[PDB]
Amino acid sequence: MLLCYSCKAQVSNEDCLQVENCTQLGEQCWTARIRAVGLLTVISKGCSLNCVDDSQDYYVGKKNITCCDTDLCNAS
Repeated sequence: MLLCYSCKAQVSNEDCLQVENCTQLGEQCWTARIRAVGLLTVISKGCSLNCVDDSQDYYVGKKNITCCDTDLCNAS
């Protein structure tokens, strides 16, 4: 089992400090960054098998998802 943070629809990093362990080994974690024309910025992360090393075909524009196979890789 891999350990990664878990903060959906969050804009405050100070609050994004909830580390949770995944279900089973093999699953990968990813971090999404949302930054609109304004200043507001959200942060999301997930954990599953379906995690493309690089999301270029989709998940782009405003929200970019970055895959990673490291413990607490979605810490930042």
